[PDB]
Amino acid sequence: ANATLKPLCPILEQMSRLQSHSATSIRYIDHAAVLLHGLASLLGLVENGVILFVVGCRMRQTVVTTWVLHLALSDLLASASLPFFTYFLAVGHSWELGTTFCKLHSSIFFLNMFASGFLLSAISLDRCLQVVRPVWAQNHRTVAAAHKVCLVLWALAVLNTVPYFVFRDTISRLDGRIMCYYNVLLLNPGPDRDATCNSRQAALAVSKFLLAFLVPLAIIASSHAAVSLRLQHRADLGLQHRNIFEEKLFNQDVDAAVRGILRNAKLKPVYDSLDAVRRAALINMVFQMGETGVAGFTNSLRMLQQKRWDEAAVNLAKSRWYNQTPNRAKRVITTFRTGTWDAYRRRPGRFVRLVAAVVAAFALCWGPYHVFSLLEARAHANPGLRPLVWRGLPFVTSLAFFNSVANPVLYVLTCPDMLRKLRRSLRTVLESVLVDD
Ligand SMILES: CCCCC[C@@](C)(O)/C=C/[C@H]1C(=O)C[C@H](O)[C@@H]1C/C=C\CCCC(=O)O
Ligand code: NA
Repeated sequence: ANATLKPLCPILEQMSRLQSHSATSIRYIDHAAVLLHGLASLLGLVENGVILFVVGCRMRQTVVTTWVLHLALSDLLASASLPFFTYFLAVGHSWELGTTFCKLHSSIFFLNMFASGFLLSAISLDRCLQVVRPVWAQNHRTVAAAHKVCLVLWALAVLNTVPYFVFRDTISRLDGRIMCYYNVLLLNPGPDRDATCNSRQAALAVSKFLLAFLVPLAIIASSHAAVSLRLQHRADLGLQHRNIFEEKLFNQDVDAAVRGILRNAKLKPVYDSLDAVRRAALINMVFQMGETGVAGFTNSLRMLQQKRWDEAAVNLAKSRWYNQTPNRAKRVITTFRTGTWDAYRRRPGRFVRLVAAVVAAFALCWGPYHVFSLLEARAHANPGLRPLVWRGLPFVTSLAFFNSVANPVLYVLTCPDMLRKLRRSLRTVLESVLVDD
């Protein structure tokens, strides 16, 4: 800037010397694109806003809803960076908002990329453990954990975007335009700049393609294949006369706990004074909070041994165990009350249409982006690709942004419960005016 020089890579040094029009500082404005992205910015913000409200405040909080919630939060952040990308187009393709903002704005785009990929993998593996490890799932699939998993994924997402925040720099074009783009040589360049430019620009493109696209889709496909075969296998068994009403990761070792239950003085008589059905609900508690924890329930165990079911339930509903993970505790409590196994219904899964649509959208929108970015890495050696990447790369990036505008629509189209609770709240907002204004 102020009598400072910086070494640039051939790709950017050429993008800098690219003469738009004829060396005259006059900027052409594609008014069509500006309105498109600007409208997109509006839609994306409003759409993911209402989705966060419906799922968040007007919907029964489950584990699956927790994935959709974070997935729409990322799309909201993308929708929030999109306005600044429209200004970049209105100015005439130039970054006029200092250097430090060129990093944050860009990182936001990459943050939603890693986050969306990680969450979709989590949704897949969740659906897989739901089918392949039913016993372990009904004792540990709690919305509390789902929330904790999302935070770890966000931290991992914020971590893989750190490199992109660092190497984002503002490069001045000859047009008077200011670019906001990679600056591989911004810090500790190598004695062989041609190597560092090729090396780093290729490492970023591949790691991004693996962690944020290839691996997610691999996990997604693998998970889908595993559940598909298990359901094929479960259907075969059901059509046989095997309906009598019946440690390693994601375990299911019943014999192990029964030997610890009988080894505990407080639990042995309660486990002996129980029918077959209520003995299983007691083992489920041990799986969830251990024998040391279930033994803490001094007054409530007394009720179970004495067949005082309804009275025991009141006590458990007052416990922290019920007030932190109610769904799994309600399952165990009611099982003691009724003495049947209906609470563990295990009816078919929901949100299959939703998860399928979002995965398809994720694949089509981010697929093209990663294709051109890798060509960019290969275009260092092969200059013939550079002009194709120059013009073709900005279009695939706008595609990725529009994914955050389509996901909210896919949510509603493929889930009646979603559209239904949106209308009811949309009517309450249009029904207070009518009655006794
Ligand atoms: C982070 C994406 C949203 C930010 C957009 C913005 C303001 O950085 C403007 C960028 C443009 C330039 O500065 C030159 C170049 O034409 C570039 C447009 C083409 C692709 C976008 C980057 C893709 C990647 O990082 O792999
Ligand atoms: Na997303």
